[PDB]
Amino acid sequence: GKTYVYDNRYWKNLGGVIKNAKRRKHEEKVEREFDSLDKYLVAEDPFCGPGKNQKLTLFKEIRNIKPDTMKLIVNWSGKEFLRETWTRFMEDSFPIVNDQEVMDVFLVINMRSTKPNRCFRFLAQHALRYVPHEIIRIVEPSYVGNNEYRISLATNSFEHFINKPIVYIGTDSAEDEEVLFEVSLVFKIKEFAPDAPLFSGPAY
Amino acid sequence: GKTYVYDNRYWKNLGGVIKNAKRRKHEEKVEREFDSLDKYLVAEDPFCGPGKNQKLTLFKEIRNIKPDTMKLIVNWSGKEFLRETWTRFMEDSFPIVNDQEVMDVFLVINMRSTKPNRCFRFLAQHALRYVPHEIIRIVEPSYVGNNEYRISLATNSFEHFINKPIVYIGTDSAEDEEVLFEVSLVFKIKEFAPDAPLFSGPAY
Amino acid sequence: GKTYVYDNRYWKNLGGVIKNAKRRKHEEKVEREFDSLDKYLVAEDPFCGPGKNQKLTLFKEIRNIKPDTMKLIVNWSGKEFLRETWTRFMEDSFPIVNDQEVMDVFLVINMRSTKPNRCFRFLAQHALRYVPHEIIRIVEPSYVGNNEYRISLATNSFEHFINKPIVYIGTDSAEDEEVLFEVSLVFKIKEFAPDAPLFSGPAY
Amino acid sequence: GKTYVYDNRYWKNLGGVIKNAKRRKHEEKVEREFDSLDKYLVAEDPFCGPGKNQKLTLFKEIRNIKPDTMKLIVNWSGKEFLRETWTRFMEDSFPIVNDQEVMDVFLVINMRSTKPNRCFRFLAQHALRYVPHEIIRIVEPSYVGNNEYRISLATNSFEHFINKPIVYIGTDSAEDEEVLFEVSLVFKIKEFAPDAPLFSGPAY
Amino acid sequence: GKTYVYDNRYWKNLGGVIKNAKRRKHEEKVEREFDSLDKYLVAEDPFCGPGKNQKLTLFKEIRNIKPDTMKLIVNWSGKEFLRETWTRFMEDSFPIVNDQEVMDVFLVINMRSTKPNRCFRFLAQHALRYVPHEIIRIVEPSYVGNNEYRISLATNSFEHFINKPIVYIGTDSAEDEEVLFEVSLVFKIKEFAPDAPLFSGPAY
Amino acid sequence: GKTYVYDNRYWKNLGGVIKNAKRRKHEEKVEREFDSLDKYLVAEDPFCGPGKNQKLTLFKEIRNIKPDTMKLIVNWSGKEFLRETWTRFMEDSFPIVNDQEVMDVFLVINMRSTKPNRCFRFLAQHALRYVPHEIIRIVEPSYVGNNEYRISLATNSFEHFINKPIVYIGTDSAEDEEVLFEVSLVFKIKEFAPDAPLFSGPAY
Amino acid sequence: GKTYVYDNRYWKNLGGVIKNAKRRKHEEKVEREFDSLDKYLVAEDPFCGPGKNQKLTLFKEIRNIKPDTMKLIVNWSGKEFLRETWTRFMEDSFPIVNDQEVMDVFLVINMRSTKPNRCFRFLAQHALRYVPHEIIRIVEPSYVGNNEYRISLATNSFEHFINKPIVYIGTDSAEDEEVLFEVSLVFKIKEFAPDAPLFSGPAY
Amino acid sequence: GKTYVYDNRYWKNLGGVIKNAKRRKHEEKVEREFDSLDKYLVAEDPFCGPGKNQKLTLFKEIRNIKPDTMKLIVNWSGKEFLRETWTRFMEDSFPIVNDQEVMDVFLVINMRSTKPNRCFRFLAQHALRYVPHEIIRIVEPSYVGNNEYRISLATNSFEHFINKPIVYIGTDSAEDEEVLFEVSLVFKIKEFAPDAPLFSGPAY
Amino acid sequence: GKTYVYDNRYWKNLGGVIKNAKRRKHEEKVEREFDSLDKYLVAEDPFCGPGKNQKLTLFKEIRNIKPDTMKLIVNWSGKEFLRETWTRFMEDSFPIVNDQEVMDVFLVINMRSTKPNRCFRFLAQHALRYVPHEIIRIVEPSYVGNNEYRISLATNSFEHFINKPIVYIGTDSAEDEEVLFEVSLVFKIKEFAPDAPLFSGPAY
Amino acid sequence: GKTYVYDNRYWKNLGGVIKNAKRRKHEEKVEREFDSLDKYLVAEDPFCGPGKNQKLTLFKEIRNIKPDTMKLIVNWSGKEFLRETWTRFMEDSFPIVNDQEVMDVFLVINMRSTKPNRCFRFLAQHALRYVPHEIIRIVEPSYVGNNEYRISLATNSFEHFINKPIVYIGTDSAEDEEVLFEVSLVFKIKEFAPDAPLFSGPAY
Repeated sequence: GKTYVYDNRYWKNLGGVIKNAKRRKHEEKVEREFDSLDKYLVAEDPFCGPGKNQKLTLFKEIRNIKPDTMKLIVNWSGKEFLRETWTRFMEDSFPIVNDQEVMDVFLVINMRSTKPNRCFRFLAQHALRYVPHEIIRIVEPSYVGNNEYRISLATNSFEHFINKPIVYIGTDSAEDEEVLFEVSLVFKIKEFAPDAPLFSGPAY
Repeated sequence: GKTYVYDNRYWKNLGGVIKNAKRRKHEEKVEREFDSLDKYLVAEDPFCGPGKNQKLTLFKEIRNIKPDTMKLIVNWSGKEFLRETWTRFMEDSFPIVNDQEVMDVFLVINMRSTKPNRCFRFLAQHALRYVPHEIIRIVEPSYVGNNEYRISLATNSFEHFINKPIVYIGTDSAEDEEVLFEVSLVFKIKEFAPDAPLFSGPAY
Repeated sequence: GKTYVYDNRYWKNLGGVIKNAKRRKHEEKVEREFDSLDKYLVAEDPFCGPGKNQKLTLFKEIRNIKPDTMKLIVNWSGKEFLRETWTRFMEDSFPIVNDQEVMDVFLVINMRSTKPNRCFRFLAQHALRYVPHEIIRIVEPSYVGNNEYRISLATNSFEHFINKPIVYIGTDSAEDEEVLFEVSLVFKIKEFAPDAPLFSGPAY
Repeated sequence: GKTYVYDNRYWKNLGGVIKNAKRRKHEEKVEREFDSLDKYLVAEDPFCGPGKNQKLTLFKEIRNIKPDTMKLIVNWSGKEFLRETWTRFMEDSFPIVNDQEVMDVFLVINMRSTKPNRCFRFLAQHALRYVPHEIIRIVEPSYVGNNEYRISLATNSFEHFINKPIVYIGTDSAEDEEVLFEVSLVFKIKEFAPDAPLFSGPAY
Repeated sequence: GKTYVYDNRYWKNLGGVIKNAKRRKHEEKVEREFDSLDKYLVAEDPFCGPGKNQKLTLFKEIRNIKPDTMKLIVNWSGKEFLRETWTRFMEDSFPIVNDQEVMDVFLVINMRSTKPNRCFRFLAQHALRYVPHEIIRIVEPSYVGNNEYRISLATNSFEHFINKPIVYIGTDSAEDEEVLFEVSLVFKIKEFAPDAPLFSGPAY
Repeated sequence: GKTYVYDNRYWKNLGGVIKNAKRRKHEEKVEREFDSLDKYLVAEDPFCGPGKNQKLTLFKEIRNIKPDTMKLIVNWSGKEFLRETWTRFMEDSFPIVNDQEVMDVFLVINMRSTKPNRCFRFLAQHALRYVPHEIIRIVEPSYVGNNEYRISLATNSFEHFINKPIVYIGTDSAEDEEVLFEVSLVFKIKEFAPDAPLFSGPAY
Repeated sequence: GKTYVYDNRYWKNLGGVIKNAKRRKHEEKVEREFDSLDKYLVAEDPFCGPGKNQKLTLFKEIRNIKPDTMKLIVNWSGKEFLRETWTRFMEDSFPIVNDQEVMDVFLVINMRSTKPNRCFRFLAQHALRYVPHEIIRIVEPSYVGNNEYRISLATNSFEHFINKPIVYIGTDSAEDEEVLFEVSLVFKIKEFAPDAPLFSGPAY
Repeated sequence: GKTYVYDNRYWKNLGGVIKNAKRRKHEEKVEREFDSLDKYLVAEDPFCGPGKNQKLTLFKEIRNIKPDTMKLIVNWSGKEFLRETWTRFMEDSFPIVNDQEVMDVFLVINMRSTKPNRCFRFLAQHALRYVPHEIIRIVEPSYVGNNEYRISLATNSFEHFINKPIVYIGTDSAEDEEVLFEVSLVFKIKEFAPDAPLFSGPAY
Repeated sequence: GKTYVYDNRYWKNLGGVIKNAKRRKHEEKVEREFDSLDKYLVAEDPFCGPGKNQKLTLFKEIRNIKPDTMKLIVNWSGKEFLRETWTRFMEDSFPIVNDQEVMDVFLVINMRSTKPNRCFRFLAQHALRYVPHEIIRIVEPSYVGNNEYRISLATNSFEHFINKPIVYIGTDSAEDEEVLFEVSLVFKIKEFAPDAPLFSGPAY
Repeated sequence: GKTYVYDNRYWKNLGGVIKNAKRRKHEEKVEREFDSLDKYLVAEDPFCGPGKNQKLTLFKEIRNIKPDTMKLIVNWSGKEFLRETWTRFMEDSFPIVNDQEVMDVFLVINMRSTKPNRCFRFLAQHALRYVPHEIIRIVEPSYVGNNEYRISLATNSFEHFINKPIVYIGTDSAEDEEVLFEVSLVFKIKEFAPDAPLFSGPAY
């Protein structure tokens, strides 16, 4: 909306005028509700939150899950979990260019039905520890939101790094369900890249 | 609302979070209405609008007004209107310090009942011209908004300036009403004061 | 609602009581919106506004208008416009009884389709000036609100008065439209009739 | 909102214009509801109603009230009730200056817990009559609105005046409650004071 | 909603948090309406109000009522009304155990159609007085709310008690209606039962 | 929605039927509000209104504006304003093909910050007149709607045409602001182009 | 709302301007609902639908109907139904002027209580066929909407035409009801009247 | 929304949490309304309903229709209607590959004005029968929804098939209207195509 | 809602049809709000969340709490806290059948007034550590939601297990309050029970 | 609202009566939504939460921040961070009177523009660890809520205490911004002050 002048008389667009007056009528009762809600905090979703996301997809797996049960998705020994974590991270990352901090590593389980027209929810339980059972019964599980369960797990060579998370998935289905799993390690990276360019040798 | 950090996890106040989400739900349908209203303009009230207000109060007057009639409020000759305008303006204004433009001069009629507990509206009619009638009948008058009728009227000595507005007021009352009038000239002044200070002599 | 008295106890009608309490709940947020809207002004429609209306109907005319064009409605010379204005005004007005002021003269064009079941809008353009074109093309016209275009045009004998407005009308139609026009001069009269009676001769 | 005049064109404030139009849209369906409610009456609260209030505070009293019971608050004989009424009224009132009518006398019981953080309601029962019981059981009592029970009770010397209300209070509490009582006589006075001044002797 | 503690961080249930914030947004405009309504009073329904209800059913009666008329329901002489009142009250009440006050006696008329699928309202009129007419015409009657008309009527032997209310009922029906009546005396009793037990003789 | 016929029975689409019935429920209370609003008028925005727009961009300019001050944007003498107006208009327009009327000429000032992330409003004042001050103090300015101030300013050779508007701009900022200005003359042209084609010579 | 012109400035009525802007805000979400409802059809009421209505009233009848039963309303043999249909139709219709088609014939039963102040609904059942029972019990009847049951029944002399519908009505009443019946044949006529006048002999 | 795990604590997205809680507040009162509406049925639009649509466009036609009249659109004899139906169907359909059922044949009349800017509705009447009148008067017609009237009409060679619908269209216009018609036969086909492929000869 | 077929015409229940159309009108603006809220997370209540609840009730205790103070609820030494935790857990749990993980142990304080009709809130403070004070003053306490404060505390014999939490509770009351406490250890158990049955010896 | 008694009839204020009835109409659907929201928890803001706040302001600092970059705010070595923490805490705190627990220490960064009329948001990133870069590029930062970033950092002499947090701040601005920083350590103190007075020596 603009300002017009016609012989020392000032003129404004009608829309802008009605908008400004309605903005005074609309603008503190909601602010009182928000001010009381401000005494409390919510955590930011890590994948939408600060730091880079780095999804290292480890494998795919298929399991046929019986009703009221859960099947073991991953059974690595501590050394194998560390070998896979180090190897996949370093192979993907190299060269590690800047000073960086690994904020967290999430063991992410993506799950989907191998068959269409199926209506059920996913149930999960993990343990951060020993040979676990392949099949367990469902007891007060975690109800998976959508198709993803995200577990926070909190060098030169793998040997120098050396010098285990387990997950069960079931469904609330009354029939056997064939489920396709995709297991990944999602690293949260805080990169400290200087405001300095890359020069071809020699510099200057 | 602030940002908290607890072991690489980010936290925001609940109120601010709900406010931002509701701000997305609330924010274009009203903008469509305003965009069509923007094809038209409204004039700014001059007394609330640009330029200074300078109210030169001329006189007070009392008239007893009969139903269906209007009484003449001011009967100056052209020369007397000019004498009063020049004299009151210059006496009040002097010294006229800066380059200025008289944007307009309003002949303002403020009116009120001399008696309380009276419920009626004011009716007005003016002419920019001859000896007018003292009392006229009411014919398609202007209905005064509140108690004020504001008429836009569009040197060294008064003689150098030389080298008339009339107003009628009535009421919609069914009984005689005694009305107190206050007549003023409200000048709209556009002042062009330089960004320069006032120094005592000699300057610098 | 009335007031009853039963043995020093006072009684009021239930409706009036609920109305007064709801009047306190209903009565300032809207006033804030109106107070901001009060910084701006709107003009009063002249025909609904102060002063008398005097519609001097001049003529009727029929034109067949082609799509994307406008036809000239009136082609009087300056002298003919003045002859018609003076003659129609004085013939209708005489005797002019009181002191009066011609506030304005509107050249009013009333237009209608000569055929029913037609759905289109009227388009107009005027000039206050030379022989104009009979037919022009439509270029950024004025969209007529309803069926009327109202143009503000801002003595003893016609000779003593001596001692031109042109109008084009088109439609937004995709077919030829036959339009009936009624052209009038609407005078806005500010009458100053004294509060004095008419007496048969001799007075008193 | 005012009325401006610019070259025979009339102008009004936008807010006032929108307010008047919305006042036509808002203003009879509610009036139909109120008109039916007007077939019935409500009594005016006497303390908020006509006539003066004159609160003669008689005494304070503390009682420990057991659950499901009520304790007697006042046990005056008829003569003592009359002695206290006459004495307190005349001592406070003298000189009785004008012609006046005692519209009513209310025996008012104000009650409060002597302890904070107590949540219960007060229960009451009176009799207008004999030695009453000190403690009664609660049977269909009056539930006291807030902390006050107000009972309408409908000369030269006390002897010339000669020539009883009882009250029980309990609570809906499940524990013993210690209650502080304040008992008063609230007179409703209709004063007939002439429109005549007070002069020092001699008058005129 | 509870309070959780996790490593010096405090946690509250989300529902309780949203409820408390909305309680601040919801909580004084309605209180302004209620505060004005508080200048007036309403009477408590006596049967729902303080004191015991004691319904002494006297008789049943059937009358065939013609349109625009009312039939006399009860025609006792003053002595018979008193005999029936005393006898029914004392027979039902004995033994009268405690000090009690008869707050009021209501003559209650319960009425119903002896036939189903009838749609009409009941009309009533009483007199507190002589042999009344059996059949009267309807003139500005009381419109009975539902099926009940409740009239407030404001010892050792009946002889010692010695040492009349009449009622008409009609309908707004355009046909004859057969109506079954049930007439009762509803006593409102204020019982003053001491907080003292009943002991078998001898006490203590 | 269509019309079906099945054995002399007529059928219509359910949506159209519900739409027509809801159109009767929705369609006069709002019309009462609009009818009262129709006693007043609004001006059409000239750039969105009738007649062609012809923006002759004159120059760009940069000024660093101090808080509480305004800088002079244009300082042409009367002859230079006329030279620039005539030259830019004729150079752009030639050949002027049809009979046309210059409805108005707007001196348009477009303004923007040369720096991003600045939050302030523009303030303006003009004069239609002498050497004005370069820098003035802000006194009751016009608050610019958005980034544009539009001033209505109300032949063979420039010599034959012969035979000034000034503008100040400031900001409501508390710091110095560097502002880029674009100054243009926006002509409003009423073109009277005949419904006649352009033919190559010779015609017919 | 009209269009005013004041010195090349265009003006429109405020009401029309606000109405057009609100028409943009109000006008597709409801259209989505109607578009889905348009996948389905509703039949037009035949009496409100195409073709003429011709109500041939046959007779009146009174029946006293017992609760939970229905009484036979019409007991014509096939020949009597045809005699009455042909005779009433031809007597009323003659002369049959144009080519016409009998779209349908409805056997219409209008029913009302002979007594006022009765509240019940009508129940119906028909058969298109033998001597039916006079009185049947009610078994899953048709609940009559209001007071009408409308049954679609799908020449020179009656003999040339030659060369039966039965109806039961009951009520949901718990008492005997006396019902007045009006039985009619409502013909739906599709008239094919040419666009040709009626001339007195001889034509032309 | 997903599920996060941080040191045996479970976490869900705030949006999903608020959505699930609001889904409990929103979800039976509307179901009660729908349950009562479920006692009734609506027919599916046949062109949007089951079975294939096969539009065999027969011809175009133009008629000038006088006010209050209808013109005959199609005048085929029974044999010509059958010849055109058989020929157009078989020519378009051949080869008829599968077992199929002709569910219905609709005689569809599409109508439009040959001129723009016309505002009127279409009126229709058909007969399933003789030489009809070319022009009839309008008597209780069918009001066409939009521009389409759809009439349900309920072998080796045409001779083997052997071994009539008429339609009138008018308008509600007060002037003559020139209307363009498009007449088609829309077949509703229920195709029974086996789940078997098409093989080139020889199969297998 | 079902599907009916009547002579190749398809029919659906009216309720289902209106429900489906309203489902299109109701179903994305709320989803935008939820999508922004999904950038944040909320923790699941542990007692309503995954894993079993095991409430080991330790003791009951009564304390009389003075205003503005808190009393120590539990004063075990580190060894006594461990003895009680181990003993109560193992006595209740044995036999521990499956592989299980103690997700957390909550020290739960349930508190209630020993007296009814008391209105106050509970205040709490704990320390995870030394002989604490029996009575402390209230300084920025935790306001207990309802009546429960839940503190997360984060083998063969007790000796093998070997080879302290303190809590204060106060009230916001202005009087001394006698409070009954119930102290428990609520274990969160993640049970890994195989999908294997229990067999009587010998198995198979 | 109170309780009045007039001749055994009970009376209550109209407002209180309407309020109680509306309280029954208003009071469980919202409780269902809150009950589902109660399955989840929110953390209390620590500065608004339990325990004392103790803001030890360390220093002020000014940085000119380039777009898309962040500047290092604090570069203390581990020993300097500990020296400053210990010294500022002990100097302010002494004498430490009661048994107290340091619940947490927040490194708080308050930031503001040194210039007014700037519109941008603050971006932050920290590390809890080595010489960091002075200037880094912005990569998935934390968006600061308002002007504060609050980092939880989770004796006799400083030597006895002995026997590092880094922060970067940038803006989302497209220009260089000069930012004033205020860095503080906010301690959360849980004070255990006994309910015991301070006596002058000797006590008692």
